[PDB]
This record gives sequence, C-alpha cells and structure tokens, in this order.
Amino acid sequence: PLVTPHTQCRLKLLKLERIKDYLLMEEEFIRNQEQMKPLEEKQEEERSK
Amino acid sequence: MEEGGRDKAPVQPQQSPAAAPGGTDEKPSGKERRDAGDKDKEQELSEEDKQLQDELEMLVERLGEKDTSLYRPALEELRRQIRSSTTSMTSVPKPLKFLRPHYGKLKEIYENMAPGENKRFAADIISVLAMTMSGERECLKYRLVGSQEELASWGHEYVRHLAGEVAKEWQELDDAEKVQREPLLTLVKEIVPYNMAHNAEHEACDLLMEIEQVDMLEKDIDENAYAKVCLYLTSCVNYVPEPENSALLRCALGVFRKFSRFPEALRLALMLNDMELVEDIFTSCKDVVVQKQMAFMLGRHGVFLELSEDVEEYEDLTEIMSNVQLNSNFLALARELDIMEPKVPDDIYKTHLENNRFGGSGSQVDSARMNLASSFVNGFVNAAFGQDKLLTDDGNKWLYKNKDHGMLSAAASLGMILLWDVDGGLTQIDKYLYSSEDYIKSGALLACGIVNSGVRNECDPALALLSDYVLHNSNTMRLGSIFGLGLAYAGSNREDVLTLLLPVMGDSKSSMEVAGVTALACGMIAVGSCNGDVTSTILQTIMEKSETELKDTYARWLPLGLGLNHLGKGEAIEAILAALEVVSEPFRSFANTLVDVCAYAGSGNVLKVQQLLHICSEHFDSKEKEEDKDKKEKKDKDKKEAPADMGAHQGVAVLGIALIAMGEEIGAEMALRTFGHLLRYGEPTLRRAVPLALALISVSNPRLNILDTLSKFSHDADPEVSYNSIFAMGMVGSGTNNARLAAMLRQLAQYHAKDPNNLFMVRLAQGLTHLGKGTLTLCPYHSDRQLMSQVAVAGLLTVLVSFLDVRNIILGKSHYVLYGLVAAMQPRMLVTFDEELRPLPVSVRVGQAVDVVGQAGKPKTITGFQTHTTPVLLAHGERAELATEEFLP
Amino acid sequence: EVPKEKEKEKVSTAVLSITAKAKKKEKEKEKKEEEKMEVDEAEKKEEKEKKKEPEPNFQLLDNPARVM
Repeated sequence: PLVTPHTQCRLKLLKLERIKDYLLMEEEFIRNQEQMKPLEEKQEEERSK
Repeated sequence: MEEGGRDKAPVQPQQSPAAAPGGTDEKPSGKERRDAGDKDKEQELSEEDKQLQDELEMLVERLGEKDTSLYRPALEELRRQIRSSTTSMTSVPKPLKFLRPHYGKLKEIYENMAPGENKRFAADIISVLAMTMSGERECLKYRLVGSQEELASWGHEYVRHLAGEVAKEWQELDDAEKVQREPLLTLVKEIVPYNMAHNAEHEACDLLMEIEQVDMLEKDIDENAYAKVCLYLTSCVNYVPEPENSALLRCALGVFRKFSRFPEALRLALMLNDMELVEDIFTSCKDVVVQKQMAFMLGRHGVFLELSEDVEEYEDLTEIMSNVQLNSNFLALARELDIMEPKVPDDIYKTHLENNRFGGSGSQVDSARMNLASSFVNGFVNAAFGQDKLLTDDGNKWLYKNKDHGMLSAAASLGMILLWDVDGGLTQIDKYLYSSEDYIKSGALLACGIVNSGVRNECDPALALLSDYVLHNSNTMRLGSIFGLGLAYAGSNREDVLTLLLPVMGDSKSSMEVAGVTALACGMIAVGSCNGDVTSTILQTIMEKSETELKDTYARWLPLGLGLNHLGKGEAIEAILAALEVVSEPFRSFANTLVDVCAYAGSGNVLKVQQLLHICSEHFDSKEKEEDKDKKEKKDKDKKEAPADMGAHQGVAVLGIALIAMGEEIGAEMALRTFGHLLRYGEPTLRRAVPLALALISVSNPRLNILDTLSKFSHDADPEVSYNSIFAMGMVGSGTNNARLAAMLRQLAQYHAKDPNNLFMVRLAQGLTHLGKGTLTLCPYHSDRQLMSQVAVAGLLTVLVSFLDVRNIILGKSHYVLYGLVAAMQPRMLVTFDEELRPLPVSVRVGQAVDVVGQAGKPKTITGFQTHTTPVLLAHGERAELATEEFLP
Repeated sequence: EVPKEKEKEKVSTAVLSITAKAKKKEKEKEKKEEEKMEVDEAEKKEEKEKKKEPEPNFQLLDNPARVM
C-alpha cells in the first residue's frame, strides 16, 4: 500500500515495476518448484492402498 | 444534438487549407498570408488550457493529413519563411494526427526544419502544444539514437539545448510539481549518459532557485533508493554538489555521501571528507557533520584532523573519537539511572514465578545446561553500566564449579557488563583474571576487547591480547586472543595489527576453529583493500579444505571473512575475483555464493535475485548440496533489508509461501533466519507467522532446527508484549521440547528482548536509511547457526558476543554548548510525504509529546517547535546542536 | 537404436524488465574484452556437402545379390 506519489510520476512507474519483478519471480520459482521434482514414492504403499 | 449553423471553423479552415494547394502555385500571397492567418489562429485556439477541444486541431486533419503529405514534401522548393509557417502550424497536431506509430515520425513535419524558437508560440501553455510531444521525442527517438550513437546528428546536437530550454520551462511557467518532471525528462533522455544531461541541468538548477531545490532534492534520493547499478552509480554523484554549489545546506554531506562512498569511489567521499575540511564555517554544522564520523557509520577518521589548527577546530577529533563517546556513556550513567534503572533488575528470571503453581507443584528442573542461561540474568541486563560487585557471585560460584565452556562464557559476560568503557574496564577484569586457567582467561581477555570496543584509542593495540596470543601452545589461548582485538578494532582499517595477526593464518598450526575465527577476526576489520588477506585465507583453504569433504567449520567461517573483506559494492568484479580464484570441487564451491552477494548488501539488483533462485532452486538433492541452497537462501536475506520496505513485503510474501510451504530442507531447517535478519522492530504479521511453524514444532526432524527458529524468533529488539508467546512456550518447553537441549535457548530468547530498557539500535539504518554496518558483526552469528553441535561447544564463543555494534538508542539530548537545554520535541509515526501540496505535513501521530531523552521506536522522525529553528542538518541523528533564533514577530 | 536421451534441464527465465538494456550494455563490455586481447577462432564450411554429390548408384555386388 505504498503508491504515495499519487500522480503520474515515474516513481509510481518505477514502484509498480518492482512489484511486477517480485511476483513474476514468485511465479517462476514455484513454476520451478513443481518442475524439478524427481521424487516419486507416491505413499510408500501405505496411503495408496 | 445541436450541430450546424455555427460551424465556422469546420468550414473556412476546412476550405482555405484545401485551397492551399489551389493557392500555393500561382498565388504567392495566398500561399503565405492564409498560412499566417491559419498559423496564429490555430495557435490562439490552443493557448487557453480551458478548451482542450480545439475547433481546428481535430477538424482540419481529416483532409489535412493527406494535405500535409502533399504540401510539405511535394512542394520541394521550400522557402526560408514558408517553412517557418508550415512547420510551426503543422507540427502542432501531429501527436493527434498520428496514432501510436507516431514514435518513429515526430520528425517528418518537425525536423524538416525546426522553426526558430518553438516555445515562442508554446510559452504559456503547459504541455498541450509540444511539451508532451517533446517527451515523446526523448522517449523513443533519442533513445534509439543514443543507444550506441549518442555523439550524432541534429537528433542530439540541437536536441541537447532543445531539452535544455524545455527543462528550464518546467520550472518557468507555473513552478508546480512539474519540477519533478525535469528528472522525468533528464533520466529518460540518455539513461546511461545521465550526467552528460545532468551537468547542464546541474548548472541550470544552480541558477534556477534556492527555495525550489529541496523537493527536487528529495526527489533524487527517492529515485536513488533503487536503480540499476550504473544509474545508482550516476545519479548519486549528481546528487552530491547540489547542496554544495546551489545551496549551502551542506550538513547533509557526511552521512548522505556515505551513500556515495562505496559506489563511485572511496577516495571521492574522502575528497568530500576534504570538502568537509574546506567548509569549516563556524562550529555548529561542523560539529554534527563530524559527530557521525566515529560511531554512526564508520570510524577510522582519526588521522586527518591533526593538521596545523590543533587548538579547538582540529581538537574536535579526539572529542569525536572518545569524549562524546564518553558523553554517550554519561547518557547511560546519568540519564538512564534517572529514567528507569537500578543496578540489578535481575528479575526476568523471577518473572518465572507463577509457573510453580501452574499444574500442582514445581522444582523439577535440574538441568545443568540451564546454568548456561543462568549467566544471562546477570549478562544481558547489565549492559550500559550494569556494574556488579558480588552480584556476579552466581557467576563466581559457577565459574569455579564446572562447565569449562561456561567458564569462558561467564568470563566473556564481564565485557558485556562493562561495555563502551575505557576508564576502569580493565581493572574490573584483573581481579577476576588471575585464576591461571585456560578457559577463564580466554573468556576474560576476549571480553577485554569487548570493553574497549568502539574506543580504538591507546588501550592495547598489541599490549594485552597480543601477549595473550603468544602464550599459545594449547587450547583457546590460541583461539580467544585474536577475536577480541579484531572486535575492538573492527571500526578501523589499520594495516599493522592485521599484519601482526596474519601469521595466525600463516602458522599452519592446524587448530581448525582458531583459523576459522581468524577469518572472522580479520573480516571485521577491513571491507576494502589488502588483497593479501584474500591470498592468505585461500592458501590454507586450498591446503586444508581440499584434503577433506567434511564439516562447515571449514565452510561457515573461512569464506565469510572473504565476504567481509569485500562487502558492499555492486561492481561484479569481486565475483570475477573470488569465484575464478577458488575454481574447485562443489563442496568448496559452496563459497561461490558467499563473496558473490556479500558485496551485494542492499540495492535493487533483481537480476541477481533471480540467479539467487534459478540455479539451485530445488532439484530434490539427495543430501549433497543442501548446505548451498541454504546459503543461497542466506544471501536472499540481505538485499531485502535496505530497499526500505518495498521488497520487505515481497520478501515475507515469497518466503512465507514458497519455502515453508512447498519446500523441504531449504524451508523447514533454515529459511526462518530471514525474519531473524530482515527486521528487529517487531510487528504481528511475522511475529505471529513464526509460531504457526513453532507451536507446530514438527518434531520428526532434529527439532533444534525448528528450535533454532525459536531462538532468533526473539531476534527482535525494542522490548514488547511478546512475553505472552515466549513464557507460554516456555511452559510447554520445560517438560516437552526437552530441557537437555534448549533450556538455555528459550530463556536466551526470553532474556534477549529485554536486553536493557534501551540500546536496541542494531538494525543497520541511520538517519533515514544508510547502513553504518553492524553487518560485519551480526552476520557471523546467522552464519554460525543453521545446524547443531555449536549449541554445546564451539558456538558459545559466538552466541554470547557475536553482534556488539549497538549505537546508543534515542535522539534526546541538546548539547547547546553547556549541555543544559532539553527543548520541546514532538514524537510521531514516520513520514509518508513524497509529493503533495506545498508545506507537506511531515507526520501523523501528534499524540505523543515529550521534552528530552525519550525513546526512538520503530518509525519515528521526531520534530520540534517553539521556534528554536533546529537548523542543524534537518535530518536528525541523535546529537542535534540546536541554536536559537526568533525573528518572526 | 538410440533411447532418445532427453533433458528438461531448464525453464527459460522470462523476466522482461530492466534486464533488456542491462544485458545490452554487458555485450558492450565484451567489445572491449574480446576483440582487443585474443579472439582468432574460425571454422570451415562445405566440407560435409562435398562428399554427397559424387555418390555411388553404381554399387557392385557379388553372386547372391539382394535387390529390391
């Protein structure tokens, strides 16, 4: 909640692009999180039956 | 819909420019005079910015666009006056003649020939005529020219002075908030050659105003809060001479060009330190310029003020060095015994009184490792003159009872009892020194470095602890002697005792923990030069760590002093230096992420933060490089604590979801030390998010991982109501959460929040945002703990006395010569004002009202009234000078 | 008879931001470091095209010769 220039200034152009940077990286990190999982055991036979 | 009947302008300027090809040839007068009658009238129907709808500007081009395509090029015999009538009349509607690919063709009408002095018909109009159109030129057209071809044609040559007079025109017409539009213009034009734009805009600002400097002045540093590496390199040194040349506010030099010390050049701020020694004006601004130069952002300045004026103008140096340090001791002596302080509270241990009736009876806890935490009822509360004769008898018995590492620990607590002391601090140690034991003297003489820490005067540069070190043939005499003196001289960058303690590294006496803290001792000293330290560390690193694949005593201590010797520069040469120096196996390439990001303390360099994720993200990694992904996450913790809360909300959003949610060894072992590194203020967002993963202990792991996250959950200073969490978790933490392992720890967490009533500033932010370190002194501890087995033996050197850079506490004292004033200060929740109406009310929390030594708190820019002017630096800093003037009736 | 050894190996970093001009000035840094100290590497074309066109449709065959 810090958009405090409150006018058409380059700061609010700079501030919101920073927010774009962190959320895209949060997207791509969890995109890599469901990608690079070579672990399969399913449930080691216990919960699967 | 009342159209028709009064459509004069959609008819006669529909016909006369349509008759302009009918009257260019064979009508030399009608080509010129109807053009001039078109030009001034279309100019007149735009100058009032109270009719945006112009009866020509979007009425004529419906045929006039195809007309101008056949009038301007196809004439081919353009005179010297008819180009000044065509281009002055037809370059006006072209942002609205053309659609969004206007960006390549703001020139096919205009830059045929720019007619004369285009602001002559664009002076009183703000941006409707051409000033928005001028920004459209500098956005796309100049950037494609000035991408690689800055030194170029008319698109640069006249465009320089064209942007010069336009940037004068923003502070000419109305002098509104379009002042800040000039950095919007100066930075979009030639982004990397900003200084080549700014050098003309520096001298233009020097002759612009002396009242309309300050909001543009803070506009620069708000844009300098985060940028690219080169933009933060450029606009910060453009920021320097504006209170030096235009105005002479000039007391914002020392700390706010410590902004510009490490990025541009270390000698450049030393030339600004020379610019301090030029403007020696009176004394009052000079006093508080040099108040910060000792123990607010750096020391090591005691060699440049012993020149030819050693009477009072250069005899402030030792006054800065240790006397106002001792006047700060007179704060904790006089003022803080007055507010709320007798010599021993000693009763946070006694606050565990009601537990003995909670569930029947008590007196069941007899664990011997609790007696380690029993030293901190005496230890932490006695900082800032908690001097104790015979109140150390709980120490005196337990020193002579058992627990050799606690014999070192209780002896090391005496340096915390007498902190910031030079007067009689060694005399307190000497009676508790001569016991002729290894552990007693190695803790006490390490604590002697803690006593004279921050003094850096003549106490013992090689007197006491160098003689303690050459006693070595054995245990912690070999270890505990080099640590305290490098702790005391951490603020200095002296070369001599660094070369005295470099044969500690060159001895190759293979005591591993001694060589590890040797890197930590030399790391606290220097941050810049002496590449031979980097040579000396990697020699024994290649000798020892290559012939092993084992514990992090190698890894947590030896590359860390490398990162401390190269902290805080985003040049990315230090990564080329260090990583190509230790090209090696991956367990030695654990050190790849250390010196990479230790040079990356704080900025916006998001391209590093993605390579801080994308290389070693998860991989599931069956127990091979799990330390490296923890240490890669360790370097995510910094570059987050300085972007002044812009990325702190994003840091707690990512690291709450991504790791502790969908992680493994990265999240559920180590990723809580962010919150033990991001802030120490405390707020119930993260203070309640940690017991979401702590009340759920998740005991299946070696739970002291999660109980390490218990420990520095209480790494938030400024004492609070957080006792509700710790005491209630201590109640479930006595029986369950085994007292064999963490009964020291929970009470270490309990007793650290109320360290002392005051002196909680350990959070690397001075004035408004500058670092002033604490980094070289803190970051060894969070590098020390992220495992185990240092809760018993080795980390007891660290866990007591790791971080010792606490720089006083509040901004109450007045110092007006005799030090008698107290004034009227008015404390509030901090500023939000960025650009609003004129006198921007600085803060919002008017309720609190004190006079004198009142607290700092989390967001407090405390102001004052009653016409005392407070004309010192107008940016605070806890040793204000406060002159007196009242010429307003 | 290859098993088609394949690799996931990467997800392309699609952060389109201030990155674009930051990599461009890094390529300017290589124009001082590469072409001024040592880069003299070269390769040759059309060796692999040369052996194809003089080919044998004149294949010689012993007694029990297969033919489609």
